[PDB]
This record gives sequence, structure tokens and C-alpha cells, in this order.
Amino acid sequence: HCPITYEMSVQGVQKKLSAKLKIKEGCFEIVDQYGQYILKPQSDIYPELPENEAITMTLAKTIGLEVPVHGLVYSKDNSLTYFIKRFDRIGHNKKLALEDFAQLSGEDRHTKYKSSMEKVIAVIEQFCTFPKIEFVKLFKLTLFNFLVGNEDMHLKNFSLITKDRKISISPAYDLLNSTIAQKNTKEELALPLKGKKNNLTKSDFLKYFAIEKLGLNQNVIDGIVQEFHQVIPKWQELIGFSFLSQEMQEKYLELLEQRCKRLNFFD
Amino acid sequence: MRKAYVSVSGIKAGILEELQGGTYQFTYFEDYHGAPVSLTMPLKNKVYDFDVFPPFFEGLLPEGIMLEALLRKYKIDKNDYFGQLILVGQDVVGAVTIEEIR
Ligand SMILES: [Cl-]
Repeated sequence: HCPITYEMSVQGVQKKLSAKLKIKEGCFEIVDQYGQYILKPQSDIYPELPENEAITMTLAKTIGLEVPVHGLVYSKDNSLTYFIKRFDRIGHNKKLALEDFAQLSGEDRHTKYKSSMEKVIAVIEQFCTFPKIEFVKLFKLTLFNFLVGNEDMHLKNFSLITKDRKISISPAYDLLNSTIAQKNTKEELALPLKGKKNNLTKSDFLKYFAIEKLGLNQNVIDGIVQEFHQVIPKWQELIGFSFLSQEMQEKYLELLEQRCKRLNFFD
Repeated sequence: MRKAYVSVSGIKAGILEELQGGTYQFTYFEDYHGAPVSLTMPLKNKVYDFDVFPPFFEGLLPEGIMLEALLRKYKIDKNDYFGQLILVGQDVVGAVTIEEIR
């Protein structure tokens, strides 16, 4: 229907429905084919996924990540449903080339976790038009996902888009705090970094990842780390105003504080 | 056996062929000259062989709950990746569309 003030595997428990945006009504219409939006209703296994993905998407937009039009609608059972505008559909019924990193590296749905962040860098170097520019946001995207507890960034959640004959990392999609959504969360990262999926430290992100693997200079890293420092106040304000329940909000803030303390954000 | 047209943004690009045993082969049409079906398949080569279902075409299939929704809508086996691809080929994530030849 219509939106409201929102203008191993984990994702395989939530529906991904196609929908068109009605011209006059402004409401959504779920269709089987030829849709321009993706609708994600509530999951009967993990709680508050639409409200989780909605606020996490807005947090990514605050730190400067390319985020498409997203929001929340009211389902027919009066529950909240998340929607996102597809960036592989661009009006006049035209399409854009979109390929995920499992297709680009020879993997499939069953082995979408059998990779590494170092292989993710290799794909970007091989196919992107400006690999140096893409490494800057891959650093920002990986830092963001670690801070908001997104531990489901497998190969199918990274995608390359071809827009105006320029090949770059697609806008953000499938970004949510998946750590608070489950119990007994096993990993902090979906793909290992420096052979590590848990207990990752500041030197793993800012030294091995940012300097040795991505080739960013110190002033670029310091500017991005400073960017995350000034966004913590606004991040806590947006979460408190989100549509998450108070119990889900407290789990979000506690996990955000824990990851910030690990990266020495408060000292 | 089973063959399927592979189009890019409406324009027919090539043919994906189920081959004997378990192999698969994609062949670009000589006329085609736009954008590649996949970045792993540049136009400089016209023929691509695979020992399994190619990973690009496997990446267009549904996943998780949406795969169970497909398997209860169609009379198709859960491991028939080529058959499932033909059922959804009219609309997938990329600019690529598949239509069966038979
Ligand atoms: Cl560059």
C-alpha cells in the first residue's frame, strides 16, 4: 500500500516482492513481473526487519553513502513494510546492467560466503572505471557495516552497476543491523578480512585494510574516520526517532556503542 | 536439447545452450555489438564453455524464501537451474532477459 513518513544465511527468511508505484494513487501495487520497486514485508522468523532496514538505510545516507529512495509502507495487516526503488530500472522502461560479486567472481548462492574482503577488492580493481574512487567508499561501506552490525555482507550484497558507460559500485542495498535481529550471532563480518570474521580491531580496518589493501593515504583515512566521529550524535538521534520498538532501539544503540568503543571513537 | 535466447536491453545478444552431460555453452551472435551480457564475458570472445551452470546465469535465480515461492508455483525440480531460469527469464535483476527457443 501507501508510505508513512519514510519518503548459513540470514536474508533468506524475508520476502522480496516486486511492485509498481501507481501513478494517481501513489500507493504500491505488488506484481509478479515488470516492477520498479522492491517491497520487504515483515519476516515471521526474525523481528522488525523492515523498520531495521529502513533506519539503517538512512544512517548510511547520513555518512555520505549513495542510497536510493527507500522507506516504509503500511501492509494490509497494519504492519510496516520496507520499500526501495530499484536502480536497475530508470524510467521509460529502460534497464541498467547490474551484476553482483558472486557472478563476477565465479561463485553461486551456495558459496556466496566462501570468499574474502581481499577478493572483493580484486573484483573492484578489475572491472570498475575509477578503482581508486571505489576503494574510498568500500572503506566507508565496510566501516559502516561493522558499526551498525551488518554481518550479512556476502558476495551477493556487493554489486557493480553500469551507468552512462561508467562502471562503479552500485548504490546501497540490503543494509540492516542483522546482529540484533538474530540471537547467538556468530560473526561480525560475513567475508573474512585479514583472515578474521570476529574480534576485528582498529588496526585491521585502519592499517591492513585501509593502507595495505586499499592504498589510501593517511590524510584520506583520517578524514573518513573523522566523518564517522561527527555522525555518532545524529546516528543516536535518528535511531531514537525510528520506527523500531524501544527494545530494538536499545539493542541498536548498545551495539553501535560497543563497535564505536572498539574503534576508539570515544577516547 | 534445451536452448534459450539471451537478450540485453531487448536486443538479442546470444544463445545459452544446455550441452551433453552437464556442460553449458553461451555463444554471442555475430550481429550483436552492444554491451556484454556479463563483465566476465567480453565481446572479444564469442564462445564461452562451462562445466557447470554458468555463475552469471545462476546469479539471476531467486534466493531464500523467494526460491520456495517459485518451487511451489511451478512444477519444476529444485535443482533444475536452467529450467528455473526460463521461468523467470522475462524479468531478472540485470538488463539481461532469457526466452526459451523450443
Ligand atoms: Cl581511479
